[PDB]
Amino acid sequence: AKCVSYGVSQIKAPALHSQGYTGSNVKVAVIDSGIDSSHPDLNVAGGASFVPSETNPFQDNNSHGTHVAGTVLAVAPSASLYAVKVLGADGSGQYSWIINGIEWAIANNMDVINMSLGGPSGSAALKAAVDKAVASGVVVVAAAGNEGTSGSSSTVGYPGKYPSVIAVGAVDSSNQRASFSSVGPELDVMAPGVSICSTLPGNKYGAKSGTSMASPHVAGAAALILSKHPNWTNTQVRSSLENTTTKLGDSFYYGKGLINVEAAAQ
Ligand code: NA
Repeated sequence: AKCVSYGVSQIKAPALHSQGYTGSNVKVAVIDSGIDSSHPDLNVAGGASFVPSETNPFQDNNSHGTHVAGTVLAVAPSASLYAVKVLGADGSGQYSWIINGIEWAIANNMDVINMSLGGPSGSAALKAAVDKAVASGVVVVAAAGNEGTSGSSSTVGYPGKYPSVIAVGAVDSSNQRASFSSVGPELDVMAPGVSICSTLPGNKYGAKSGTSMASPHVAGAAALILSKHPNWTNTQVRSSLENTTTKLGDSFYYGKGLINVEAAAQ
């Protein structure tokens, strides 16, 4: 049959859905390993591939992006997904591919960008791209990273590390931070990211764990909020996600806490 993340109810998405807000008319770019649009449960409105060796963004050889995309839909079932392939089959990609995909999303007027990806080094050009996307009014969300801890050192990866980005950690169904969730002052909010069931290539479903799974729930969140408040800016979307969270533990580990979309949408 099929499945849906427990995370959809954890972040209070069902309340919005029930009120008729499901992400309709919101464009979300899933910057990742592509999206298998063949999946019966996923509809992909457009996209682009920047992986020179994989020209079809609608084909996902890794499964990473399909799963992620499935999560955004789970949270915002009416959203318009854009498959922006910047990661090849082995799950890896050049920072340049990623920038290119970010640029594409700005140029193509995406409302929200989900980046369930990261690397340990910063790039000014990557910073510039995310910063420009935010200045352009796009809500930019990224996985915080799955680097665990290292003392007092920040383990948030890039781009999640840039203040213009909403870096999302992962919690489990009990709201406990996942051992792998990156930490540091740049962590902004948390979302479910352990054993999240989602779509996989080949009319399949499956579970994955990672801040990459947390991220799409917040990207979906933004989408639901935008569908209720089509004129709010990214600033407003972001602040409301951030200010209505359910406080959990300390900021270093949990950011402002878990997202509560119902509250966020006012
Ligand atoms: Na950040």
